[PDB]
Amino acid sequence: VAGATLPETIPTSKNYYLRFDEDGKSI
Amino acid sequence: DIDEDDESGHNIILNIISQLRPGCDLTRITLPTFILEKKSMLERVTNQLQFPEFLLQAHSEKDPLKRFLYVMKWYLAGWHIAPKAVKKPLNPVLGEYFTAYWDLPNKQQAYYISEQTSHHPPECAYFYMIPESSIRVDGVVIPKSRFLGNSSAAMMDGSTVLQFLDIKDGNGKPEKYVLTQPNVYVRGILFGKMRIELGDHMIIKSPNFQADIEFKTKGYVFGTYDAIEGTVKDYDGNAYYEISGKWNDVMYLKDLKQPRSSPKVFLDTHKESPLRPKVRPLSEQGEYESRKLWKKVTDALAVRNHPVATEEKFQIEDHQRQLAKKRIEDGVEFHPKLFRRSKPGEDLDYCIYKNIPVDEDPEKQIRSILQIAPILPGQQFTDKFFIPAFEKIKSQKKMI
Repeated sequence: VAGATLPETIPTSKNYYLRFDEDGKSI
Repeated sequence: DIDEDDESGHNIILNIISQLRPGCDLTRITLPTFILEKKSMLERVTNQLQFPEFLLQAHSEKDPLKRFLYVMKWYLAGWHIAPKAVKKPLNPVLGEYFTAYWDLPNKQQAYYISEQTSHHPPECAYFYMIPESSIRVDGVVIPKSRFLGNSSAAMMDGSTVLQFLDIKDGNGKPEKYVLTQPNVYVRGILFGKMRIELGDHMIIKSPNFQADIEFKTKGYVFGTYDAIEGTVKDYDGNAYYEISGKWNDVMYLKDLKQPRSSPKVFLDTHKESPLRPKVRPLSEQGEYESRKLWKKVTDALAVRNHPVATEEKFQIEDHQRQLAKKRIEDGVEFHPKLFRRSKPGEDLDYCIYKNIPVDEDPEKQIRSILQIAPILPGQQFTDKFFIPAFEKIKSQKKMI
């Protein structure tokens, strides 16, 4: 049973590059 | 100005104290709002979690005694993150909850979920995990208020269980640390000036090592405030290290196998960089989520408007007293939304309701954590959030 809705992609260290620049800033 | 405000605050507290007998609890006494900091106890717990790098160091350390020292470092480091004057957190309402997360330097996240599970007596439970480093923390805070005459105390009867999920013992179960809490005192209330102090004992226990750390009070002439003294031992009476110093200044570690050696710096709290928790914006938070629930009180505290803070706090606590009366009328009792009652014989009263298998893929662990309650920006509450945890675990296995 879930009390909360999930993000479309589950964030992990492995998909960090999809969520942050090569300069380290959000996208 | 401030001197006249201090005199009136003094008078207000003296008039409360004058009616009490040393040894009694303070559960029925309302304290004034000018001793409140702008956070509830559920958030105050996260102050103690602001040094995850020491826990990451412990997890990567193969030597059990060295690993124990890093756990002690992690646990001792948080205590100095505390308000400066004489202030305490807001007492949370029954069912209040608070979630937070950290963006760690290693591109992983730490997650935190907490709930007030009882009001009489007060208790809150918390859950903290870094799945991609196989670190899990479960705990309860159980403050028992006490008037002692020239002092008062929160006798801290809770505890914390830390597990390194991928460090297995002979039984194949994760290495487990149990950590208790010292008591929190305010002294000088009768014939002096109020000062907050930690006191009595903090126990840290692992499968093969233990530490008993005494939080001392100053003597009349000898000693200092905020001093600590303890020994790291095995369970056979061998002493390995002595900890000393002050929990809000510099703590030192002396190797007892090297008698001539001098205590080395163990923790310098003025050179540490804490990592503060992040929280969802207020626009996304629920009615009884800590920062949102108390927003009108903390806004008035921030402008030093104590009449308004007092009235806003009374409205919240009066509403809770009415809800409790309605429970008696319906013949029901409160059950937490996010925490299930532990089995008998375990260290903790409550544990997070969600089943998180110890060795499954950490991505699956993160997904399970994020299903419990909104933590990250954009997550929404579902209808099921508000039903009791015992009803959620009934379905968590009824479908199985």
